[PDB]
Amino acid sequence: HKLFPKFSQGLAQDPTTRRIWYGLAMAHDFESHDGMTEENLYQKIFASHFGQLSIIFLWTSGNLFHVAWQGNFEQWVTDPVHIRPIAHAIWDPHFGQPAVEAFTRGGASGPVNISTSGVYQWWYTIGMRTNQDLYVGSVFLALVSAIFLFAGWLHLQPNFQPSLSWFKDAESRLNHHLSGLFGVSSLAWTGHLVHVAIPESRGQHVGWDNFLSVLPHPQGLTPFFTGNWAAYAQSPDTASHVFGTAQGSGQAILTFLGGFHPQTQSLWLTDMAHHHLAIAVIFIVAGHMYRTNFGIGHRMQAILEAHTPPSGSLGAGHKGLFDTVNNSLHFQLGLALASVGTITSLVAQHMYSLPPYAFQAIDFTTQAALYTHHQYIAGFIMCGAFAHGAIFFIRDYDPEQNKGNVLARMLDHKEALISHLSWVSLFLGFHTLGLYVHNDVMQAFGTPEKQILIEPVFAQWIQAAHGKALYGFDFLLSSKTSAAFANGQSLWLPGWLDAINNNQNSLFLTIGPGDFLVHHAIALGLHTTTLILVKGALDARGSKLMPDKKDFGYSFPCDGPGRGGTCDISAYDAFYLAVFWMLNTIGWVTFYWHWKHLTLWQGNVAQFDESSTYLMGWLRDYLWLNSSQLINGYNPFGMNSLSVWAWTFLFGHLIYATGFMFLISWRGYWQELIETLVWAHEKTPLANLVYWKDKPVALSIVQARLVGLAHFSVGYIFTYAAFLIASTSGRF
Amino acid sequence: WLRDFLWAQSSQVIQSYGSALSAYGLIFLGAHFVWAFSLMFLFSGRGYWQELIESIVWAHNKLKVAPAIQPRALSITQGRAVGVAHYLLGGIATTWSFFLARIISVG
Amino acid sequence: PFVPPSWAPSVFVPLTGLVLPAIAMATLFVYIEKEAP
Amino acid sequence: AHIVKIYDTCIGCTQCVRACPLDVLEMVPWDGCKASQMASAPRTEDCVGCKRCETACPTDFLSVRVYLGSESTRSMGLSY
Amino acid sequence: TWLPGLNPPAGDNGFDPLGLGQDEGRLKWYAEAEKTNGRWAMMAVAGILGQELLPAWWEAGAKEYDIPAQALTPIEFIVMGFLEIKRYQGFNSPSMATKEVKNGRLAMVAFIGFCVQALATRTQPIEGLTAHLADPFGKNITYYLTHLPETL
Amino acid sequence: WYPGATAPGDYGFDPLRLKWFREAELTNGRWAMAAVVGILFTDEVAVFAVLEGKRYEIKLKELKNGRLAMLAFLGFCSQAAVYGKGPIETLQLHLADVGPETAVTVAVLCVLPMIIEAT
Amino acid sequence: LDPQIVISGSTAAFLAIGRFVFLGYQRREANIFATNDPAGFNIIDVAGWGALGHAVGFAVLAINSLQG
Ligand code: CLA
Ligand code: CLA
Ligand code: CLA
Ligand SMILES: CC1=C(/C=C/C(C)=C/C=C/C(C)=C/C=C/C=C(C)/C=C/C=C(C)/C=C/C2=C(C)CCCC2(C)C)C(C)(C)CCC1
Ligand SMILES: CC1=C(/C=C/C(C)=C/C=C/C(C)=C/C=C/C=C(C)/C=C/C=C(C)/C=C/C2=C(C)CCCC2(C)C)C(C)(C)CCC1
Ligand SMILES: CC1=C(C/C=C(\C)CCC[C@H](C)CCC[C@H](C)CCCC(C)C)C(=O)c2ccccc2C1=O
Repeated sequence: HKLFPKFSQGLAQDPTTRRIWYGLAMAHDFESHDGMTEENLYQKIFASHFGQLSIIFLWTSGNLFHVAWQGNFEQWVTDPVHIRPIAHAIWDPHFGQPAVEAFTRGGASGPVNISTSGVYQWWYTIGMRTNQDLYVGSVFLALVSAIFLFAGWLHLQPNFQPSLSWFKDAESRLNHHLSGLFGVSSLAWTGHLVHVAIPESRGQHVGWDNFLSVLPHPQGLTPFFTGNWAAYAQSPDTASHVFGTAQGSGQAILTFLGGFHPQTQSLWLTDMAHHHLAIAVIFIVAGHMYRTNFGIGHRMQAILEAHTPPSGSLGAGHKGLFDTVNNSLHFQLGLALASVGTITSLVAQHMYSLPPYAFQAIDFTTQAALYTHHQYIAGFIMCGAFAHGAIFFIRDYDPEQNKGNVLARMLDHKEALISHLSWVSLFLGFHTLGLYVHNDVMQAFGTPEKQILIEPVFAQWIQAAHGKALYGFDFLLSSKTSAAFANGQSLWLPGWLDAINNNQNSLFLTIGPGDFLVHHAIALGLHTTTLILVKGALDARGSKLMPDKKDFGYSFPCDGPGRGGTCDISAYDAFYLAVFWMLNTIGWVTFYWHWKHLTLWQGNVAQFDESSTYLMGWLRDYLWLNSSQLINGYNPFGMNSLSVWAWTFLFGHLIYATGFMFLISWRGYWQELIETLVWAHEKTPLANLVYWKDKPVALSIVQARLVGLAHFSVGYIFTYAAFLIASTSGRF
Repeated sequence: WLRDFLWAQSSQVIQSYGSALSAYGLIFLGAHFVWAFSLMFLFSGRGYWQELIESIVWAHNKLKVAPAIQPRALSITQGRAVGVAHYLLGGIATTWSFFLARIISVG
Repeated sequence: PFVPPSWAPSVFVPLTGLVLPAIAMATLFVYIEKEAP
Repeated sequence: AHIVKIYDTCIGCTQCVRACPLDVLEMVPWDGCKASQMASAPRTEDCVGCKRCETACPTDFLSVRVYLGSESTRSMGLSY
Repeated sequence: TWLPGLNPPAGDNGFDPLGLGQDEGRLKWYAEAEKTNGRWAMMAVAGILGQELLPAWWEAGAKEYDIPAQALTPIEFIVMGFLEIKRYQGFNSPSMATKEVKNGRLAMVAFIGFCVQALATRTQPIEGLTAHLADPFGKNITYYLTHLPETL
Repeated sequence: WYPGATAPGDYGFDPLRLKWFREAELTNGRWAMAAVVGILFTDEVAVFAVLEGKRYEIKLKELKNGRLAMLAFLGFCSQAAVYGKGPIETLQLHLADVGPETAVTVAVLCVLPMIIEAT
Repeated sequence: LDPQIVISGSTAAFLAIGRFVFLGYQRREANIFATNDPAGFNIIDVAGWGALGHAVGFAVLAINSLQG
């Protein structure tokens, strides 16, 4: 038979074109290759991890190199308010002279792309000032990428392959990753901030030439070893400091001020230094918890066996969970993906509201692009967390090792779980859609004073607790006679109060009944996606329609038309149905984010507060209104710089629509069509001298679902990316 | 077609609120909704829905309200039929509202 | 000593646009269709 | 080849055998049920995996099970 | 026994508090590695003490040179590659062996002393020695870490 | 070809992993020897197709000088495209009194004979 | 302030308290390799309890430097 794929002779003996696709698709599923043991599994995963690291550092070195060669960084740092950040130059021989003139914007020789990734703001805040610095960084990270690719090749070699005991050592890996990978890395970044990034913002160049002969503070290490640590908070940066120069500067390296730098509208470098120093100490201290080869330390299996409550209300508690987290990679992968997805949501929510980098939040397209980019990344990672949890249930879960613990008791009350998730999804859907349709009927019949406008009094109460004097609750940070106010008032509250009472930033935006309705729609999307994903995880072992679902695996097509027909019965198919709800939910949160920020940036937040309460106001004042300059990117009168985003907008609509073909139409139609094509080719003279090596067949059911979801998702992403970038950049 | 036909001529339907043509805006939105609602039936399959109904049936059994006529997910062919019917109704009614609002306001 | 010359996109963009995809697709096609002994 | 298994809950009703469109199953002598018959799958190399047998089986749960496996030219139902 | 009571597990003084030498051939590799790190450290300490007596050792690379230091690295890599390759493809009294091992250990500690000491005091090491001899009580490590601004 | 190297004008150098390749090595070497002689001594369709078809339809020093001339022709193209001068002018600037890549390449190359021994 | 007095007293207090009252509880919960001490209070016990001593001492010095 054939050689490809080498990991599966069952696929290598396939005479069809299914072999190529299934070799492409089952390549990185190492647990199901021929002759795979457990040590070999962990070793190939370790090498693949090194490959991922090398690709990430090559990606970063490429961003640095293309900025350093084809951008305007050294010209951008002189006036970062009026100059657009260039990503990379364009060489497209399919262009015409109007397109070359249109994408030749300025100040550049030829056609360029204008970056919306925030890298100029990030690099300028961390201390880059010249192009050479970016060249040195690019060469350094390319060398680091080569070292990690070499280290993957090296740790594949038989004198360097680690044993199974090295991979299954959890206490040593948590101590080294908490203390070293979190704590020492955060401490070294604090060192970079204090030694380089703060004096570069003071106007003093501290490169590799003079970082040993320039004092970070006029009394170096004498307060640090005397204990007089408040001597590094004395004389901070003045509220009339021009960033990157020496006018209005100070001497402090570690403050705690709160709020924002006044010019850049961004977090203080001294506060970020103090922040990374404090969390560095906390992670280094937390990295001495677990028992390595030194007698002291905690034993995780002992902790888990101890935390079982009395009265049997959790049964056996956490008994036997160490041997099920340790032995399963899908449990660990689902935990890692759940944490990293929630942290990516945290990154987006905290970076729009608390912008860190200098002259971020004045680049509105950068704000919108970074928020939307980490929100969609977070949604995909959360869906993958639940997917690999269902894979954990099918492949790795041993019930006799878990007889009575929390993981078995979840499978015991799975019906109560899915029932109450079904209830909250139905409730939020009926009442959110009913309130929007009610208000639409009121807006249609000319009576806006009848529409149900519930005030978000709970979140307004929370904003008043945070120190916002708009809603008049006046308690705990908004009342001047409070203990929390009076205790934090001397040191960090005077900046936080000014920044939260400024209504010209994203720090705790003013909310109203539209914000109520959209947060309810967000809860609907979250609960519903959680319903499909939890149902797919807990019905993965089997259901009453199919008791032996664990015997077919994770991703099987169906179980046939018997028993009333069983389509999309698998846990993979439940994931597949939940990717749609993920895309819907992130589309809701980013429509909401983008329209509330466009109405903040234009100046009329009254437009959002009036039109946000009804879906015709949505469709008219956001989607119809902000796509006026997008679709005029090219026309029969000419073109301009938005023509690439108009073309990509139509491109995304097309890929979405092409995905609907695989989504709606299914296999046997196409199999009959391909059989008539096979007849036509084998009967056509002077073309039947050419014959296929792989027998052409229609795409399988699971592959069809994957290809349709892939086209659907890529078109969704490209359509909203083109609309968001083009509307924000064309109107600002 | 996207700009000079759909986008340009959709002005009348999207700004029909507060007048006699407001019903065409309501049926524009409603038709968009029904069209989208069809995609759940067209893109999904009855195995998932049968298992979901199993969980819900459990919840009803817990409160002694499970019906004697047993809740079943729609058949494969009925899922397809419901799908295509809501798809057609949605799309056709959308173009209906667009057309009528447009031509009545500019006629 | 870092800046690549002014003619560099005119070679590198059609190289990785046409030549390396042609070589890569031909090589992967011959690797796919290869018989096992 | 697809993995077809017969389980001891079989009551020898022959419904699976007369439902298979490929002559894969057959009835053998047995003593475990009143019919003194059991199904058997001696020719699973020609099985396509249509699951008509599973649709035809009356027992709850199934006494015949089809586990879709590695594809060949016979299991894909190709005439070319 | 580096601190008494602890027997050596399997210049031997029973000093492996991390367990780095629990494998036999691996430990033989670390023995050769200790030998060559100590040899380069002994040559480095003799270099710093010689150059100083008969520009500091940290500012030594940047004065002016014949090529200059742009294209001297590949000559270094070729010559050291031949020497190193010869050493790896190759790879008398035990009193002299233990003196060689302990001398390399003390030279490694002395060289990290040169690096940290010079980086914290900005003095040549014989000036650090004459400073600690002219003032024992005072001009110590406490003085140059609490009075760092004076040295800069 | 190196001290300690093992085998998988041959010298056992095959890091990437035959008779067509040997014939291709010989003809790239012959045309590179003719081209190097032409570049050192510097300072039609159907007949060529017939000669090539007759050549297709059809001892250590030859490929030794061939490998040396292939490296020489790479040298001509490289230090002409980088230096902008001919071979005599680059030799004269070399005598009588891409750098990172050259240095990085040499060190990396040496790291390379070492690595094979390690593995 | 008196940094030597504060750091030395805090380290002495934490080492004495882990040496005398928490040693038996640490030996109960845990259930280099040989010391002269009659309680088995080894180098790693010294490192942990002196680490707590230095940490609490520098925390007290920093709070007193802030004057809070
Ligand atoms: C999976 C796809 C994905 C992609 C394409 C991006 C893309 C981006 N991210 Mg996002 N991000 C993601 C997922 C992703 N992210 C996830 C999953 C998280 C949660 C973990 C984040 C959290 C995050 C934050 C907090 C930030 C970004 C930023 C960015 C932007 C800058 C590029 C960059 O990251 O530099 C490449 C980064 C590196 C190569 C590593 C940086 C250095 C690391 C952290 C430490 C190095 C330690 C050092 C080696 C130790 C030396 C020790 C010493 C003793 C020797 C870029 C748009 C930044 C931004 O928005 O700027 C405007 C930004 O601030 N991302
Ligand atoms: C920490 C990161 C991580 C790691 C190490 C893994 C590892 C794994 N995953 Mg998991 N997973 C993850 C995150 C991760 N995953 C995320 C973020 C998601 C959500 C998307 C998932 C959802 C998921 C599912 C549903 C499944 C896996 C499976 C697997 C296993 C096999 C992978 C494989 O063979 O597919 C090979 C990969 C492909 C064939 C990729 C195809 C390309 C995709 C469809 C995207 C196409 C878009 C395209 C690139 C855009 C082009 C645009 C154009 C204009 C240029 C492997 C254990 C599988 C498994 O365990 O089977 C039992 C499986 O079914 N993962
Ligand atoms: C606009 C399109 C749309 C709408 C409204 C819905 C609505 C719903 N989806 Mg669906 N879904 C969709 C598209 C849509 N989906 C798409 C594109 C996919 C990808 C295949 C899915 C895949 C999917 C999955 C996997 C799941 C859902 C679920 C749900 C329900 C979640 C609970 C809820 O909020 O119900 C609120 C109820 C509604 C929104 C329906 C409105 C009720 C009407 C207005 C009442 C009658 C009005 C009027 C009298 C009608 C008269 C007409 C006459 C001819 C009879 C909800 C009914 C979940 C579910 O079913 O949980 C129980 C679930 O698990 N959906
Ligand atoms: C299926 C499955 C899985 C998965 C799962 C998942 C995916 C999950 C997720 C999860 C999640 C995702 C969760 C979340 C959570 C969260 C939380 C729990 C939070 C909390 C918070 C808090 C508690 C806070 C508080 C506060 C506030 C609010 C304010 C103030 C400050 C503070 C801090 C106080 C696994 C793998 C296991 C396996 C089995 C199967
Ligand atoms: C023998 C004996 C004795 C004596 C004893 C002694 C005297 C002891 C001492 C001991 C000691 C004296 C110890 C110490 C220890 C210490 C340590 C171990 C430390 C650590 C530290 C740390 C860990 C730190 C850290 C840090 C840093 C670095 C920075 C900042 C932050 C912090 C603070 C965190 C007596 C007479 C009683 C009795 C008899 C016997
Ligand atoms: C939602 C959905 C279901 C679930 C929908 C079902 C089971 C039908 C629900 C219709 C109504 C709501 C149930 C019947 C209502 C009764 C008449 C009860 C009386 C109600 C009073 C108000 C009169 C499927 O069964 C299905 C099958 C195949 C492909 C796609 C899908 C699919 O998308």
